[PDB]
Amino acid sequence: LIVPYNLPLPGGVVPKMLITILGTVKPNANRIALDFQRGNDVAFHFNPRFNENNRRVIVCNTKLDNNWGREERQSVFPFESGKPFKIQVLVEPDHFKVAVNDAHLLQYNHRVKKLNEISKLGISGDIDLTSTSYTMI
Ligand SMILES: OC[C@H]1O[C@@H](O[C@H]2[C@H](O)[C@@H](O)[C@@H](O)O[C@@H]2CO)[C@H](O)[C@@H](O)[C@H]1O
Repeated sequence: LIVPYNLPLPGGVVPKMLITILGTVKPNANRIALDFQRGNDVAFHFNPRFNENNRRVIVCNTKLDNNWGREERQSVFPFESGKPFKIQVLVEPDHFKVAVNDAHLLQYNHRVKKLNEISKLGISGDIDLTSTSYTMI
């Protein structure tokens, strides 16, 4: 699986949908990013950063055409350079729930409300990708 990886969501996203990504962070990793795209927009951007002025952070946000909105920043950061990881996204009616290695990490309230239009996930950054899977209910 070559990264940047596009994972089609031809059904769009639906409540109860579960996306599971398995991989390994490369050595000396700078960033990871998951990008749920709807048309000209990024409905949900999940962006671990290994070094922003000597703190790890995960930045979350939504892009509407060329403009990023209000940043949500979170410090819980389970990833490590060289190490295997599992990221699970569960879609709920009012938010995306994100768990990393079987422990809950954050939730991100939908800003793009037409879930069925979110037709792709992009997986990029400093990772080897092993598998993807989702469940479309
Ligand atoms: O909000 C997610 C996007 O952030 C962008 O960088 C922001 C940066 O985090 C903030 O501190 C300030 O400098 O504005 C930057 C430009 O919007 C990234 O460029 C983009 O890729 C997203 O991760």
